[PDB]
Amino acid sequence: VGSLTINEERSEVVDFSVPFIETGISVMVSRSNGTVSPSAFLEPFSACV
Amino acid sequence: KVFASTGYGIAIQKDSGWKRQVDLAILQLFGDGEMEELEALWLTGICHNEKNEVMSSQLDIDNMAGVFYMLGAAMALSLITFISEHLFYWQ
Amino acid sequence: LLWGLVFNNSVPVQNPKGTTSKIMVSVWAFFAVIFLASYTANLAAFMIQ
Amino acid sequence: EEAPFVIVESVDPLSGTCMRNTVPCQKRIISENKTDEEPGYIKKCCKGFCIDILKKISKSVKFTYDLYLVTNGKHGKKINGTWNGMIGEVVMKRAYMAVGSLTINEERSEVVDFSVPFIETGISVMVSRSNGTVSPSAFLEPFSACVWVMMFVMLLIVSAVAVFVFEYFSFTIGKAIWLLWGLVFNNSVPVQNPKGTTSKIMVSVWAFFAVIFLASYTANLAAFMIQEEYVDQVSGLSDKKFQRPNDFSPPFRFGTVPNGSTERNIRNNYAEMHAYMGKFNQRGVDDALLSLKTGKLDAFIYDAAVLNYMAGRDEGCKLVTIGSGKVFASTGYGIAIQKDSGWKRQVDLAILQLFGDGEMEELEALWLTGICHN
Amino acid sequence: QGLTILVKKEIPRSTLDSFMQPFQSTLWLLVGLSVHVVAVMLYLLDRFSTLSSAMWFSWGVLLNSGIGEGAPRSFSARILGMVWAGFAMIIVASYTANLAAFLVLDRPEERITGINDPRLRNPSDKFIYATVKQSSVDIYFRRQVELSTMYRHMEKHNYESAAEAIQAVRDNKLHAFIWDSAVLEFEASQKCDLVTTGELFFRSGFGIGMRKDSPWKQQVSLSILKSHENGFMEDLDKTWVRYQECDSRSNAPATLTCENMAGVFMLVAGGIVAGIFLIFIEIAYK
Amino acid sequence: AGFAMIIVASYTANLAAFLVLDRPEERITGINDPRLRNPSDKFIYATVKQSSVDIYFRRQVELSTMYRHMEKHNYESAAEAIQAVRDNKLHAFIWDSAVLE
Amino acid sequence: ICTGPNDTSPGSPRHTVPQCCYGFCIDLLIKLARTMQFTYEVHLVADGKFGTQERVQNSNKKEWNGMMGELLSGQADMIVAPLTINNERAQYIEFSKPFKY
Ligand SMILES: *[C@@H]1O[C@H](CO)[C@@H](O[C@@H]2O[C@H](CO)[C@@H](O)[C@H](O)[C@H]2NC(C)=O)[C@H](O)[C@H]1NC(C)=O
Ligand SMILES: *[C@@H]1O[C@H](CO)[C@@H](O)[C@H](O)[C@H]1NC(C)=O
Ligand SMILES: *[C@@H]1O[C@H](CO)[C@@H](O)[C@H](O)[C@H]1NC(C)=O
Ligand SMILES: *[C@@H]1O[C@H](CO)[C@@H](O)[C@H](O)[C@H]1NC(C)=O
Repeated sequence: VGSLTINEERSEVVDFSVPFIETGISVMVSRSNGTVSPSAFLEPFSACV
Repeated sequence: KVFASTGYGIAIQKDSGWKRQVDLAILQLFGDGEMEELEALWLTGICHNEKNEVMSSQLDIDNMAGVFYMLGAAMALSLITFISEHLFYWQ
Repeated sequence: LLWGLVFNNSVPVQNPKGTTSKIMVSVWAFFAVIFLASYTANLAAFMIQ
Repeated sequence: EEAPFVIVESVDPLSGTCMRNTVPCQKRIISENKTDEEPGYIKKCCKGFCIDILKKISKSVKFTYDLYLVTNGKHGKKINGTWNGMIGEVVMKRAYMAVGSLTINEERSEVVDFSVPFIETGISVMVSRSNGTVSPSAFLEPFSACVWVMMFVMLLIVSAVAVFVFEYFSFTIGKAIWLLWGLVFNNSVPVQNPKGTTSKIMVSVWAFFAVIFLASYTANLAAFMIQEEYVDQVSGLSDKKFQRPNDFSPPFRFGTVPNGSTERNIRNNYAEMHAYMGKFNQRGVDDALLSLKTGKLDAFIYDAAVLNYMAGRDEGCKLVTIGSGKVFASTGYGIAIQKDSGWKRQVDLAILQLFGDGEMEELEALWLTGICHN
Repeated sequence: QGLTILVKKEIPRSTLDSFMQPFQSTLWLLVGLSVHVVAVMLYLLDRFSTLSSAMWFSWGVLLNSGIGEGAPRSFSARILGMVWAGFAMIIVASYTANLAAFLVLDRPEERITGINDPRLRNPSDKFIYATVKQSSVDIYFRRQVELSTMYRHMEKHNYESAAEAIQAVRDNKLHAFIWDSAVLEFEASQKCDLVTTGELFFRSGFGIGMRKDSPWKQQVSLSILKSHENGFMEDLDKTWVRYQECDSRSNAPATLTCENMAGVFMLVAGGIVAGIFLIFIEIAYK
Repeated sequence: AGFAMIIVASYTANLAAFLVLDRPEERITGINDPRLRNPSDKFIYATVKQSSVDIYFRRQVELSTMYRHMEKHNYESAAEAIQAVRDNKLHAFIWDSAVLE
Repeated sequence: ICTGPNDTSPGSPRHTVPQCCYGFCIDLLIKLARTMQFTYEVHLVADGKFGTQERVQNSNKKEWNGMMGELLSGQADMIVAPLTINNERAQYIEFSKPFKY
């Protein structure tokens, strides 16, 4: 027990139970700042005005 | 955005007539919501929130770039107009 | 003139004499104030979400 | 049968069935006079909050019990040196000990005994929620005074500079102040313009100050117009509003409930006010509730915990408690015991034991909570 | 009453002298150039189809005032200046907007906690949180074994008395102290740096303590209960418990007085001094 | 003139306040929302009969007050339920994600 | 192709009309087939309910309506659909590893 991701290569030399919890491959990245649209000024109106 | 998606698990050497028992057991557990409490007791933390907003500032950025572009548009259109006076220098 | 009025009339311009036009341009400027104020409010909106 | 403590309900008509959580709860007295009226055993089953704590106790002190509802009176205000109500049903030794909801107080506390209390409580007030308590001084808010005076002196000094520079470069105070002020204030005003490059530069850069100033100010005002405070109006029974009832307004309406404990308190500290209240009795709770929704009733005075419940469970997520729970006539609920059972001690130590293990967290968080809790 | 926590609050970064705040001074210079840019483009468009004035004209258009009497003589500059003014409005608006955004939206503060904050279930270095030895708090902890990891982790710092603990948290020696309300709240209302936190635990109450059954024990009980109706008890509070208040709330928007506008007030005076000798040299050109 | 400025400012401010601050909305819930622990009239919340959802409920007796209170409305199939909640016949439907989302 | 019922209501012509089925799982099935060398013929279930374990006959027996019924009685031999996992179901059936958490 502990933590063993399931996958093919493993899954034929031993067996496996039913899984606990979702998981998989993902990504982490530091957090930037101020993602304000470069079109902020044109934002608050349609054209019809 | 988990994408290569699977689960954790529990290893068992081949073909122990147990395997079935472990299986039915853990499922039984999922029944009674205990994998709520365990989850909420260890795998949680502060900062759990969807979105927020921070006081950005000091914008020498692509926005004002677009604005200045709308500006220079003026010089463009102006020069376009300019020559038109030459046209009536002939009429 | 009228454009300038809409836009926080920095600009200088000669003024139309005669009560008719006087009234007209005045009420126009009334439109101007509302317009500008609204617009600023909306921009202040977007700069929070 | 008080609302969120001792809920009652009838069995599924199948087989006396109910919902294993509850316990049998017959009110084996049926009120009737035309026939002999042998006390009819109409089995029902109750559940709630108080009940659970009853159950846990009983298990931990190893006894058994049945329940037995009540008929005449509800909480027994004594009358003619006589106790009706459940206090009755325990003083005349027809029923051994009472639970449910009984505020503690002197008059009671000498005819029976009492346990250690569960949960804070007492007398408090409910009142519908107004709107827009924005300060009548909002406009003057976003500045101190020092801004304005610093402005003034800047005015004077720059005006003097206009005098000192305008006379020698290449009609000043009669106007210059006027001009500059106007400039500060979104210069609607018309005014003659100072010719000469010196003053030109000066006034220009001054206006630069102007723009910043105005913009800032507006921002700050927009700030304050987002953090209101909804300061409630009545502020505790000591308020004279609750003392000069017909005097200093179109009079209020101090709804109450008779027969209770609270009433028994009021009529011992402000009999004058009790008089004016007398003509607004609201039987039951929901009566007053609705009457409070629709203007018939102005503000309401009653036990606390029942209110801190009925609040957080009303669709319009606003009713309110007046001072964010300014419980003032303060005591606890409890458990009645007829005099001097050598038990009393056991019950006591038991409930305290319970407070130990935080179960009066879970019970609390399972019943006495609601949405709109903010 | 019951138990709560307390912990030193951090003072908000409401910056006043930050006047140039929303603009990343780079951009300001960008403006300072673009202005003359369009100015010269103007008088150029003038001379072909008023060459020092247009400078005045533009700077006016930006600063809403100070007007000369220039104008467009051409047709081109007409459109030029029109859109120029448009630009101007856009600036000043945007500036206001972002100033507002900064001023109203505060930091996301996380000192807030509860009791189930994991940050108090799995301690680390950075969370020593003691209490008063031999005190009822202790008894509540140890006999709730499910909390044991807390319990033992705290035992290595437990203090001796109130004043000890409070004076401690004044100086960040610890991070969190955990005690009962009708002391902490009075504290946070009198002293002015400390603040309570989320909800309670231990709905207990204080109380007069007797021996085993000295008779008039029973007597005294009655009296207390009476006092809770003549308000006499209720009276004593204002006399002792809720009289001193540091106005205290959420992070409230705060009026500004002079820590900011001085930030440009000074600029004012500067525009003054320069002027004078410019005057001299102006005469020089003369 | 001072007065004038005060007006126009204030007006802008309150327009902003209105435009940005929205209603406090309470449709949001969880699973422990008491409003799903002590039903009333105004909360019928069904599911699909003979469906795994059912099995999860009944065998968790601590939820029984929910369970039985729901049994009197349980529907027949997805389309039934969805087309139902289109028209406020019920208030809340409770099912699995990779269909609802 | 997909042989199914016109079971718009109890008492229908029950005419087992052929229709055509398609989408996600069908795609999955096809991939499996073309990698697993067999043939197949789908057809919708009798009733429409997934399946649970209920006593019937007013005797001591409990059977499954629903899909799993036609899995055990032989009418079928593999279920491909949005079928949940559980406990009871895992008593009488085997489960491949999951394929969408
Ligand atoms: C206490 O509740 C009783 C309800 O039992 C109310 O009292 C009166 O109620 C009795 C009971 O039927 C009637 O016989 C009397 O005619 C009622 N009016 C009187 C006594 O004036 C009332 O809500 C409370 N009791 C009192 C005395 O106000
Ligand atoms: C965001 O701000 C931080 C500090 O406020 C600093 O690292 C830099 O300005 C920005 N960094 C990133 C990664 O966006
Ligand atoms: C009390 O009741 C008795 C009869 O039981 C009656 O004679 C007496 O007048 C009553 N007095 C009061 C004050 O209720
Ligand atoms: C508050 O608003 C409501 C409806 O929005 C209405 O009753 C009235 O305008 C105000 N009432 C009170 C009690 O403030």
